[PDB]
Amino acid sequence: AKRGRKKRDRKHSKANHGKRPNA
Amino acid sequence: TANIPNKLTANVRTRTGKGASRQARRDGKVPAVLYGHGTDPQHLELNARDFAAVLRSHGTNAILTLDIEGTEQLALTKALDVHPIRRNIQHADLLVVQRGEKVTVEVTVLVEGDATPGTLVTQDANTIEIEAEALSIPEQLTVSVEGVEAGTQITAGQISLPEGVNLISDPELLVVNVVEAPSAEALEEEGA
Amino acid sequence: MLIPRKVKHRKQHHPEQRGIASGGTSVSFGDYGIQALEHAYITNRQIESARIAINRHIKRGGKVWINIFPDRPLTKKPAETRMGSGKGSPEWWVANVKPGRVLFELSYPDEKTARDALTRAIHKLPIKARIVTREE
Amino acid sequence: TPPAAKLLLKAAGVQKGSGEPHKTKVAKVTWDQVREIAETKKADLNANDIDAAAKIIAGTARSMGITVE
Amino acid sequence: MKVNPSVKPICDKCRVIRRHGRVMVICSDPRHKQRQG
RNA sequence: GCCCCUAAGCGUGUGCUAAGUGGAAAAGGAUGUGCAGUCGCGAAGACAACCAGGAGGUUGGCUUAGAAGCAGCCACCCUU
Ligand SMILES: [Mg+2]
Ligand SMILES: [Mg+2]
Ligand SMILES: [Mg+2]
Ligand SMILES: [Mg+2]
Ligand SMILES: [Mg+2]
Ligand SMILES: [Mg+2]
Ligand SMILES: [Mg+2]
Ligand SMILES: [Mg+2]
Ligand SMILES: [Mg+2]
Ligand SMILES: [Zn+2]
Repeated sequence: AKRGRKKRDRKHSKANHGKRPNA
Repeated sequence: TANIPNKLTANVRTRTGKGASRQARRDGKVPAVLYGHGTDPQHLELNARDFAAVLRSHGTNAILTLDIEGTEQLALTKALDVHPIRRNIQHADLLVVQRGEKVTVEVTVLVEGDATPGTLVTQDANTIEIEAEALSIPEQLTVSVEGVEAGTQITAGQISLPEGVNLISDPELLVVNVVEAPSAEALEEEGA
Repeated sequence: MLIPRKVKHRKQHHPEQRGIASGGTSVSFGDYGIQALEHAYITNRQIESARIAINRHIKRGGKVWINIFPDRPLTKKPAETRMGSGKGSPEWWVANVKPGRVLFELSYPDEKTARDALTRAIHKLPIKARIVTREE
Repeated sequence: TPPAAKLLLKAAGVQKGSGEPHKTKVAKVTWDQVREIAETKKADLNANDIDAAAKIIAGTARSMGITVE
Repeated sequence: MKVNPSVKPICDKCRVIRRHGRVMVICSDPRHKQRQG
């Protein structure tokens, strides 16, 4: 489902620098 | 047969190592070493376009006259590092040669001719090892299969060499094997 | 299907899909070949599929070499099993394919039919691949 | 004028030709017999000389697997 | 009309065109008429 | 981060994108457009269009009910 995908993709923001807790 | 040297501008490298080399390739230059019987390795950059064009025109074993700080040096392309994916030349080994010097070189064997109609020609050696003069290196040796029937086995000893050219590879090497064309039944068994 | 006659170790760690192929990066038997551009485990079933596609297209009068042999076992646990209780039994045989590796080679008199045949094979493979020649 | 292939058949003495033109040689036909076919086909050929007309007939012999010598 | 991700000219009279942002094959043979989608 | 919500640039110079792409996705399909590089043909008239010729042995052998350039298999010659 889209929830997982959207949550992980937000790590690719400028502020996260490509990483985020729980992927 | 006599080949004329192809002129390439070359400059001595200021810096060596992977950082310098990667920058040179990014600016369109190929790093090279020049080494010789004179035992005096020089570190050079060549223009990538010009060097590639020479190799396209005259093959892997082209004879070059290098212009190093205004001094002309005769050199032969000894070896090329080609990236498996990008197909770009990463590096060149150049051997200094004086005219009339014997050099051992590997040349490309081309196959020409219409085999008998039920025949498939299989080439087992891309290359043969040859002794020749620096300027007499043939850019390609051609073997003709125009008539041979199934079962024939052209060997390295059976290939025409120009005058001056000597065979260093042993004569028993198969260059061309001619076989009767596989049936559909044999294609289905092969590799099953 | 290509299977090894025997293996010393029937349960193996997965082959590592890292690095560019250092060996088998040129066409050595035929005049045309398929060169991998991506990492994959190519199974024996994919190899069979691809080889038969090439055979059907050329019909006869050509030779196909398979430069890759699937001798690496991959295991599988029985279906609907919880985690644990030992490693699964071997199920698939794969070749560890790296970019630059030449997978198939073909000799054929006609270039147009040869290229089409190799294209038919590429559509059977899990990876992206290009046709390469013996020439520079 | 009769078919050149059938003239080759009657000149070679065989009732059916090869199913594999190259892999077989049903029979052999002298250039003299080929020239006679050329002369009797002269009303039906583009050629100027009988030599060229015979070469035309020899092309038919090739396509049906008859040796010409 | 064929509607498929892949659209290919099926015969030498098939012409590939782009129309309203879709790749299409138009042909005189109405079987070969196809649209990307 | 700097159009307004919302502190600070509807900043300056040179380009690219027409998809609201930017502001999710594969194998694969594709005369989208830009930049760079190999190679072909062309003022001895090329590429497109239009006028005319495109043929004779011959329905090339084999297979078949049949197979005449155009199920299939082998060969793919010669002449004006
Ligand atoms: Mg899912
Ligand atoms: Mg190795
Ligand atoms: Mg404000
Ligand atoms: Mg800004
Ligand atoms: Mg403004
Ligand atoms: Mg602005
Ligand atoms: Mg602007
Ligand atoms: Mg969007
Ligand atoms: Mg996408
Ligand atoms: Zn059509």
